[PDB]
Amino acid sequence: SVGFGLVYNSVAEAKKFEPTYRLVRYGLAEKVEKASRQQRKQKKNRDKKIFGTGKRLAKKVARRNAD
Amino acid sequence: HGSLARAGKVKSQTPKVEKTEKPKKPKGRAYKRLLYTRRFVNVTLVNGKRRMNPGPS
Amino acid sequence: GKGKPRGLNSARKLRVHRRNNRWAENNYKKRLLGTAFKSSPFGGSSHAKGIVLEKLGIESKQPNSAIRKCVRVQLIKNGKKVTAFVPNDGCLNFVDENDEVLLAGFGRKGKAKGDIPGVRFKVVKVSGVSLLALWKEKKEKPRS
Amino acid sequence: PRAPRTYSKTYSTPKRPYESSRLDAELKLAGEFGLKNKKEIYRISFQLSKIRRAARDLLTRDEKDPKRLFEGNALIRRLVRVGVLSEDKKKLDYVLALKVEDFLERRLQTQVYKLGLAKSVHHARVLITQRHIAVGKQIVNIPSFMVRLDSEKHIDFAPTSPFGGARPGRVARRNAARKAEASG
RNA sequence: GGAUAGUGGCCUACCAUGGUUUCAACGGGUAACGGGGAAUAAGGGUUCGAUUCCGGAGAGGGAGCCUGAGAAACGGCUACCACAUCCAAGGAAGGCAGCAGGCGCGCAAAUUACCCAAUCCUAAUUCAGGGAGGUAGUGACAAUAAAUAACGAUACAGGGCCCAUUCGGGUCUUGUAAUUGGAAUGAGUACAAUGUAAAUACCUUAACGAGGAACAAUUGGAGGGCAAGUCUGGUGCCAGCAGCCGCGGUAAUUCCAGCUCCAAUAGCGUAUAUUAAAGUUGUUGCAGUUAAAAAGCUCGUAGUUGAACUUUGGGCCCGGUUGGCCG
Repeated sequence: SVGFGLVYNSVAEAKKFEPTYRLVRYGLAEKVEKASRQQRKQKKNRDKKIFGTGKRLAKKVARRNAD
Repeated sequence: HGSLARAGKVKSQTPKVEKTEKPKKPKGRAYKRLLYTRRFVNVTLVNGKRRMNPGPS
Repeated sequence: GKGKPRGLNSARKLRVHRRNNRWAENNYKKRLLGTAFKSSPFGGSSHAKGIVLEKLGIESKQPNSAIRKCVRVQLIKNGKKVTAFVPNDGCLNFVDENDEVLLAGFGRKGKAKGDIPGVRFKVVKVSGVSLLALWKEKKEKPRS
Repeated sequence: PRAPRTYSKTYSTPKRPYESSRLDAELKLAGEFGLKNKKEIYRISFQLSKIRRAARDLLTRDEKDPKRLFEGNALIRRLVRVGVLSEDKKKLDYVLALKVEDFLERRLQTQVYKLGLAKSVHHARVLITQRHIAVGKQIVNIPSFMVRLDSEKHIDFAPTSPFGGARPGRVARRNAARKAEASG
């Protein structure tokens, strides 16, 4: 079997030059938990649908629900 | 003339028969070897025209 | 001699004459006129679906004695009534009426095949099942 | 978007489909070289016709034509390398007049059949398809391989191969246990 | 002169009557986006090219426009025209000819999967974003290699050559005639190792998978072209076959059932279009007395074509080229 096998100078340089997929496959980093792309884009759409933080929106929702 | 019927008369009235029992014959490579052995190296029937599937007589 | 012009500057004459006389070819004329798009029941298509209407017991031409049990079919895209042959045995009994048939040509680019007049198409399916698989009982006609 | 992947056909079928002479010639060639289908003979005929077309389009020009030296030399070298041309006949008229028998005589299946490790070309192709041949340091499962003349000397049992040792065999021990069970 | 970033009937005013055309203008058709290309394999050619690349164009139909360097932009607006949820009968918001998916048309095709891992682009610029892209499912439009297994024993009928005491034997398997056992293999077991994003896709495994009513191969045909049945049973102008000729008035080598088969053979049959066949479009290269075709005859313009003749041929000198004063 022949494959791309390579070495770095040190572990810190390895971490600074390798992306997280290689890091998690080599145990150099922890597998961070990410949401599905559809849901992340859905929330990217929702926070664009609403303008700003939405505190005034929550206040208005409470005012309307009080009716 | 008014014959929109009687379709498949022979299909109806011939007896339904199944093939006689026989083990599956060789297929493919073994089949072509049997063809070679019965066609080239067989001197059995080269009488006048070297028949291929001579009917019984 | 030999008719046609031979001059080095006669190319336009040769080309125009070839066009005029190429018009005399049967398939060239049909292909450029688009008779398959304006006059053909199939509209230049390889196949067409159909709804069978009734049965015809048109007899066979001489020297022969038989009927060829065709079906009258209304097309779906063209709205045209055609007479299509159903090849196999009992196929009339299988497409008695109102079934969903699939129709193709007959093998002679729009001519009657044998001793059957006025039929130029034949069926290759009935509502999803093939006529010969139906004939060999590998599959069964869907009543639903 | 993507660049298309180029494919090509390897066999051109004969125009006249059914003639006794050609049909019997190809059948006898396939049977006596231990082939299963006509795809092999059709593909090699297609290649041979391609080579003959190249040779004709080559010899249609005069000697010492610059493209002629290049292409004729490369074709001749490829032919002697594959082994169709004998070691001392580089004339290129025989390159035009090659034989499909000349091509298939070198075929690896017939090579192992001549070497006799299978006692029969049927068993020979069975071995090739079963991978009990390490052509070099790697095992080849194709009867059509156009060898490079070192595998001929290097033919042996692979380290992960039966009939050679270092392994008893799962079937061998299964039958040994079965014999033990039959005895007791 | 205006307008444009610019020239210009691009548009306005004035002036003259010009511009194209039988060398096909103008018009109609285009089941017409163009090219690089694909299919023939004598040459010449014929047909298509929506579509992996380039140049256009459009975002439902035209029209208008802001912003922006760059849009007449549509996942930007302004209206009209047909599509198009609710009403809390005030009114609001749009064009999937981007990706999956639905309905129609259907002859014409893919599941409402996953991610920026491998290619680029966008930005204030390493990092952030991308149904652009890449990775799976279905899928026989297509192309490669190549599974549906093969062994070895006479269960006697002379090939290299013999014993030379007429099949008495042949040491080999052929020159099979219905008894046939392995040392071994593949798809899939992927607990694991290669491998990407966590699984699958090539290579291995301590362990399973063949002794074949298991893992069992289809399509067209046996009259011809185009080899493959006077082999059987059934029907007997009737069911059919039959791409074309043809088959059957109780005996069908063609119809229905089987066996043998012949061809391709995980391939094959069928329908339409197209190429060669087609020297049945003929430039190469066809025919016109009787087979289709020489206009009834002549004139004649465009077109095509059109006699011969104008420096010919002798001299000298060399770089260098092919058996060739020479091995």
